[PDB]
Amino acid sequence: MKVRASVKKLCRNCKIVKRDGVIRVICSAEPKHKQRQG
Amino acid sequence: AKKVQAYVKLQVAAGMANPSPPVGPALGQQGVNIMEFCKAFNAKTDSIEKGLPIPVVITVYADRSFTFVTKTPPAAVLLKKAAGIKSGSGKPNKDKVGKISRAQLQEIAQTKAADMTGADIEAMTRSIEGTARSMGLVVED
Amino acid sequence: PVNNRIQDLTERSDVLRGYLDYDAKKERLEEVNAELEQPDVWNEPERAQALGKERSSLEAVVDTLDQMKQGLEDVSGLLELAVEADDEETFNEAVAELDALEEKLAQLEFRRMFSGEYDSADCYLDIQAGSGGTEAQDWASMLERMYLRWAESRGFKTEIIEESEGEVAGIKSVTIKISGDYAYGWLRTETGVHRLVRKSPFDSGGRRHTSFSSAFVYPEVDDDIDIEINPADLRIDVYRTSGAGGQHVNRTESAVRITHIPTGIVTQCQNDRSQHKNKDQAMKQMKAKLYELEMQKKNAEKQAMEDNKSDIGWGSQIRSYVLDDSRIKDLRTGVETRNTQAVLDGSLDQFIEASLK
Amino acid sequence: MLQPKRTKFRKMHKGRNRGLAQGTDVSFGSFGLKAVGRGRLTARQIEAARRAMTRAVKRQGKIWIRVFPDKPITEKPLAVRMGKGKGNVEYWVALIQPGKVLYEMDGVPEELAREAFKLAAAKLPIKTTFVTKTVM
RNA sequence: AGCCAGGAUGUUGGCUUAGAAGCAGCCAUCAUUUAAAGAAAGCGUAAUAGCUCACUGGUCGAGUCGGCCUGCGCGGAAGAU
Ligand SMILES: [Zn+2]
Repeated sequence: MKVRASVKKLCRNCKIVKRDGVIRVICSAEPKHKQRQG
Repeated sequence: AKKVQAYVKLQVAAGMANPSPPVGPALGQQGVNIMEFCKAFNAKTDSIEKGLPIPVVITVYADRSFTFVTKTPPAAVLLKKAAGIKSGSGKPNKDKVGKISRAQLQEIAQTKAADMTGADIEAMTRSIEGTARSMGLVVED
Repeated sequence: PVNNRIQDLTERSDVLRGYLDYDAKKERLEEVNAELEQPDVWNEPERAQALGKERSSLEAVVDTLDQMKQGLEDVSGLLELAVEADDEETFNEAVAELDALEEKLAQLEFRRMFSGEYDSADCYLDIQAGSGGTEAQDWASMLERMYLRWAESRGFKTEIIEESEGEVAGIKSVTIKISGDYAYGWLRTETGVHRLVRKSPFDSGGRRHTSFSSAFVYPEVDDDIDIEINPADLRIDVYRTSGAGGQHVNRTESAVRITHIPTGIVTQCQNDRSQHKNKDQAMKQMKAKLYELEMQKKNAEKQAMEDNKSDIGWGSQIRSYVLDDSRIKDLRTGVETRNTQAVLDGSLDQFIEASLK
Repeated sequence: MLQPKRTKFRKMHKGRNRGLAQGTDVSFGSFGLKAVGRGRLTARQIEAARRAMTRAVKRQGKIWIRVFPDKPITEKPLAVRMGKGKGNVEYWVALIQPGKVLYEMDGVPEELAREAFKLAAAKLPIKTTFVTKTVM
């Protein structure tokens, strides 16, 4: 989980999700590629 | 019919006995050893054409013995004795290095009757032409 | 005339061959191919990487010198048929593939002058005169002249930069720049102290003299003045100035210390009143100190390199210029030249290849 | 670094960004970058943008630069009492009214151009939009 | 939008590079069988082999796709009694 202000889909498996306010990226193929706006 | 077990498509010149410097460890890796490519590979060479890179099927078996039926020599190597030139791509259409005639191409085509799955000879000819063009030899009409 | 040149070329190749170890590198190649032909060789990547490329590099030598022996003969045979039958084309085809062989030889010759980080770069040489007082000076000038002649013969721009002439006659110290294609390659192997034996003209009693003069050859390096130190490498810290000033200096963070993070070198300043002047002045000072650190490390590396060369000792005495008996014996050459007058007129071709070997 | 050759004067007024653009339409190339937000581009910024766009292209096609830093910004040294004349010229700016097409490009795909201009925008201070060549 | 298979051959296109057959790199980037298959898009092999995608025949059964257009909303958004 990375700390960002820009949460971009870096690959096809990356998935943008808004979990009750906080904008997040989760990638199925890559454990690195998951991100968080904070 | 049996499903694909293991195969490694790696072959060099047919005239050379026992491929070992260029291919190396690849053919003798899974089942069939290194030494079974000088008695079996040269047996089918003598009948058709010598000193030319022709691919052969290497379906590996648990019983050590492998089935092989070689195809008719590639378009890349047949278009060298009739083509006139040796060098190909890198700078192919940038500057003309060789010359190819349609009749010659057609002639080249007719040999690969069993190699290619095709109903007509014209189609084969045009495929050959295409291959030549890809290589870097501009078709003369 | 052409066929005798072929034989000369063959001879040249053969002499090259022994040093490059045709009988040992072919054996070395046998053992690599014994392991790497087996599919289970990538258990160890670390060793296999170092050997994989090595074998590839050694195949381009042994097999090519076998394609040379195989080549020369074929071309000769090609030549023979044509001349006998008065055919012309084959004559031309016999010369053109002999032509390839010279290039190959050059490449192998180039491979001797390729070994090393600095080869094609600009070249400098310092001919320092010995302890002779006058004889040494005389020798040095001679050496300089020889070098000049060599430069002329090869085809290079020869630029005398510093020239301190002898107290009576000759040269005390001379630095010459020699620019061009692989200029340092020919001259790197010339580096050393030159033993001159001579019946001197300056001695009133006409004594015989063993004289010495260094010819230290070194290449021109890239300038590399200072690396631009990025803010991620600097550690900037501010504090109070020590001393007098009532309420003002007691309540300023004007003083600054900059520390280079990986090094540990620390530069402080508490001179000016402003923080911002100090920061840039102590950075200017920090930069200065970094240069010293980098200058000092380069100097110590140089020192250590030269103390290796020092421990060679008497090996620095390279080429004995026995002028009192005409013959010249270089330590690595093992051959004598009876024409001193050609040697002095810049014909060291007999000495470069042997010393490089 | 893009800086004027011969100067009539060394220093200048702060001026006003007030007004609308004159370099509006795509003139030379096929794909241009129009300025949405008004502002000022420093010379360094411009160079950075250029670098970004060159990298994006990987040496391909032809790129135009319509903008040029005409006004110099005079900045006083660090920690100086307010008086004692104007400061010294530190960097050069071009005042950007809304609508200014900054950089034009041709010989590349549209998507590629867009990508390039994204990078350029990242370097630049002001908000921008991608525009294409217009007939009439 | 899911899933089932193919997803190639002439082929190893060629020229290459310490190792490249779609993948250290350079270019041609045509044709065959065709319902489709790029001289292969993203993973992956020591190069191959292999995992997939573009695309293709069926199944499922009504809207779906990405542009700008703004109105507002989030994040971005942390301090000291
Ligand atoms: Zn991912």
